[PDB]
Amino acid sequence: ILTMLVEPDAGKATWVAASTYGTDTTTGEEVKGALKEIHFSTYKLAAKSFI
Amino acid sequence: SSSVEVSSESYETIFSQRIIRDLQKELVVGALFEELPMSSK
Repeated sequence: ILTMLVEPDAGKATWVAASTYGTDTTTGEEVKGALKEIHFSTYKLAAKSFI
Repeated sequence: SSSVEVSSESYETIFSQRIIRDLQKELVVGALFEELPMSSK
């Protein structure tokens, strides 16, 4: 197998308000993502001939 | 609210002095023609 990592999709960054400004919420929502994987493997083709 | 620790009462807002017109009506008729510089009624 050959597994590669596919980067995860975009997640929005929150629009904080004015009350939030000056508080821990000012920093806004966390944007969090997990890499995903795609896997490649092999099959077989074979043939025989016989003189 | 611009209210963290210390405050200013709207002194800050940049009152600005730039003016503008909404692509206002083109005038096309008034000037097209020519004038007969008349002297009376």
